[PDB]
Amino acid sequence: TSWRSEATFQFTVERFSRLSESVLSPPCFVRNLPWKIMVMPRFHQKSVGFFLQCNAESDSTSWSCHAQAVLKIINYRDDEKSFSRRISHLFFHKENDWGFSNFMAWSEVTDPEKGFIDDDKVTFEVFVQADAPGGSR
Repeated sequence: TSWRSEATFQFTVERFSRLSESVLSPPCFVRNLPWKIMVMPRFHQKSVGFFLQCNAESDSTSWSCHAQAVLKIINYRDDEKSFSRRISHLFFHKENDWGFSNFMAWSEVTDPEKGFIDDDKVTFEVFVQADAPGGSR
């Protein structure tokens, strides 16, 4: 099941408005690699840093995964309004994570009227598709 080429997994960050540091989600396996969502506030204009991390703990320096993904902050009210952005990147030991330091504006995601924050909880979602070595077929 960890050999799959794609997957969609979520990560909820509680007490979000108080977040003053980086938090990391448990791994989700795709192409036998552990993928994670990394979140953190970035700096008077504050923004949400949202990144996709792949196999960062590995000592190995010969692994690589070409992947495209949809980094999305879910909107509890109107899904049509779920905020998402796409990435494409070659993950490997020197660049094991990719995303947006200015994914979205802190004031907007933490606005109780915008639909992204509920009971101070914000949910992140990532749909990732990764390649893998194989024959030409």
